[PDB]
Order: sequence, then C-alpha cells, then structure tokens
Amino acid sequence: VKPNYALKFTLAGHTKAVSSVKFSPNGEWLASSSADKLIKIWGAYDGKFEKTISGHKLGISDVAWSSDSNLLVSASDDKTLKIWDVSSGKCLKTLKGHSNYVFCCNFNPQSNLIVSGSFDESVRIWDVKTGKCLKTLPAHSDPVSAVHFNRDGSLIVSSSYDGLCRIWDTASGQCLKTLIPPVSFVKFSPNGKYILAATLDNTLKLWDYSKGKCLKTYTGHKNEKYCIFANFSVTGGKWIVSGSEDNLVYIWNLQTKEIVQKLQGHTDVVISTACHPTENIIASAALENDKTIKLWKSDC
Amino acid sequence: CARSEGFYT
Repeated sequence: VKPNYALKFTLAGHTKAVSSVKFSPNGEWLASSSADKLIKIWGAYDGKFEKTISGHKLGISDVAWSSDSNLLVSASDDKTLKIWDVSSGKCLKTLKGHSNYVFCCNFNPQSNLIVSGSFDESVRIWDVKTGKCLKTLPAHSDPVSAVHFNRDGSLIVSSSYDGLCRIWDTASGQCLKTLIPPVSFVKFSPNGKYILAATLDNTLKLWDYSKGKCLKTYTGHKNEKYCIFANFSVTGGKWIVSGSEDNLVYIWNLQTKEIVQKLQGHTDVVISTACHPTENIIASAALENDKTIKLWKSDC
Repeated sequence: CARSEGFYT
C-alpha cells in the first residue's frame, strides 16, 4: 500500500516566502503565514482564497488554530504573538514578553493557553482570554525551533538548535524529560505516546519519550538548514509527511520507513506541510522562489 | 522572517 497524492490546487497570493500552513480542526480552512508579514485563510477543499489578516510589524514564522477554529495565533520577527479572530480578521490581543524573534506557537487542546518558542532561547505559556504570560521556561541554550501540547494539554514538547528535545509538565513548568545535531522540529503523535523530531542531519526520528528510545528513523530527504514541519498522516494509511530542501514533499510508510511518494510541484524548499484532519489532503508551502501553497489529495 | 531565512553553518 502506497498513497496516490495528486496535485489539485495552487494557492498564490503571498508576495514573499510562505513559512507555515495549518488546517483548521473543523477541516474547513487552511491558514498560511508568510515573510510578507501576512496571514491568508483559504478553503481547505477548493483552495479558494478567503481573507488576508495584517498587523505584524515583521515576517511571521508560524501560525496555529484554536480547537474551535475561531482563533489563530501568530509568531513574528517583531518579537510578538498575535491572537486573531478568524471571522473579523482583527487582532484581539498582542502577546508581549519575548526579547527576540518568536519562532513557533500553539494553543493547547482546551484553547485557554498558548505555548510559544523564540530565538531568546525560552518557552512561554500565555492565557488566551487575558493575553498575559503565565510561565517563562529557561528551556534551551539556542533558538527554540518547535513547541507542541500533547493530546490532553498536560505535556509540552519543545525542541531547539542546542540539539535537545524537552518534555515539560504544563501546570508546574517542570522538565520531565530531556532527550539526547540541531533539532529543527518536534511534535507529539495524535495518541501522545510518541514524539516525531527532525534534526538538521536530514533525519526524522520517532521516539518513545518516557523510555527515551528512538523507534524509527526516516531519511532520504534534504534537511540541513531549515526548520521544516513534519506530520503524522492518519486519515487513510499511516504515513510520515515532511517538506524537503530539494523542493519535494516526502511521504514515508510509518512501519517500514520506506519512502512511498515524493510530491513534485514546488520551486523552492518545502518549509511546511499539513495534513487535513478528516480527508487524505496534504497542504504544502514553499519559500521565496515559489511563495505558493499546494493542495494534494489521495485515495489513502 | 526567521523560518524562511534559516541559520548557522
């Protein structure tokens, strides 16, 4: 069994590199963030442009959705995070506290908290309703590349250029685990039992974090420079999805670690990929020489 | 934009 992702739509509009693409939890929309200091909303099934959301002073590195698909959070080079209302396209709150570029962001499953990672080497926890910083973790000794809440929002996994992956207890802020090349990306598996981490040695690793053991190694793609998003594709077959510095989207069989598909269409590094929550749909976004988002669909 | 730039040799 191999997927059969076919190109369906190209979403053009951004004037600079696209940095992140995310599908809304309700499966209706796609949000994109860009180096052009803009956020664009698009139809998840048709690629139809919906809205442009502006406010950030410098380029946006990440964007994330609240659980109810009504809010977005963005991480910008202006050292801030902005909570937006997706309906109005208006900035509700501006999260101030980080001393350098905010690189990554995420809401918790409840969507009452926001986790953020920055070049200031820290991980911050914010309250959505008040826009206040609740906890400032001295998480790492190099820029924080990724931050993610687990299934119940009880754990935060962070990664950094220091070469470490840290698992943190949300309410206490304590470090529960440090997993021992720069770590460019990290996230929990949908069940929260595993973590998928990318390193800048062209490698993806599936870890059982509590046991502190790497279970699977995924390679064949190019990744030595960029913090490329990787995903678990679960709607059909079980795949690992990731962009690559060779302008392809890579798809691996989760069990065999074999490459099953390489999606060709982008003219620059594929910085971000997202998997639709209910359909076999992949969104891919590329850098400066491309600036487009592509939507691909499959049987499995 | 930090993500689209990359970094350190």
